[PDB]
Amino acid sequence: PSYSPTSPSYSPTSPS
Amino acid sequence: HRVINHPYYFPFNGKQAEDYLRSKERGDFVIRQSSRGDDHLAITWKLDKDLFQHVDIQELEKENPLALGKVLVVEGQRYHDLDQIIVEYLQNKIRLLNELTSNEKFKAGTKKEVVKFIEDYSKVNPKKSVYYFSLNYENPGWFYLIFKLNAESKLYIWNVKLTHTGFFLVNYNYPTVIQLCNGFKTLLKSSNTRN
Repeated sequence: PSYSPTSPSYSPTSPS
Repeated sequence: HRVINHPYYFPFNGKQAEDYLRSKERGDFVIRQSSRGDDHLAITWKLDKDLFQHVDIQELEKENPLALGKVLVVEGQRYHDLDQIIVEYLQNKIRLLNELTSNEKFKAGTKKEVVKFIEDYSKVNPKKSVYYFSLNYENPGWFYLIFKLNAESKLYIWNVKLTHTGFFLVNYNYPTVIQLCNGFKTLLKSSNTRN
């Protein structure tokens, strides 16, 4: 919290 | 350290600077001592009625940390004084907040409202996918990035850090919300070249 980065990718789940 | 004299300065504790801003506006900021050195200070800035983030500063260009640095470093960028880091960091952060909040990708204003808006937008479109940005309440200074394949689907979230330099996600910063959309596209393509 306030000091904890986390973020997976967009996850297009397609040929996008 | 706590030797600041600026009008935005407060000797308040992190909880006290918070509860002070929680009685202020949807955009607030106060300078206060850092929890990691005398050559360090912090700005506690408010995003919503009960939402706030701390941003540490380093008082660079001094032979001793007991002395006030001739410069102030924020997110790795130096400036001449606290009033420069505030006008630069706040005004640039706030304009990036206006372009993100005006973005069609941005959801509602508070947890309940955004969860109601994404679920309502998902259930009224139970065969279309959903992806929006909103404030993160468990991780202030970051915006949440909720995704659903449709009403019948699960829900997945990621985050984007806000900075006066732009929006930061996965590994890079984008100086505007439009470039953040380009960043997301070039990143999902780099992810599709793996999936």
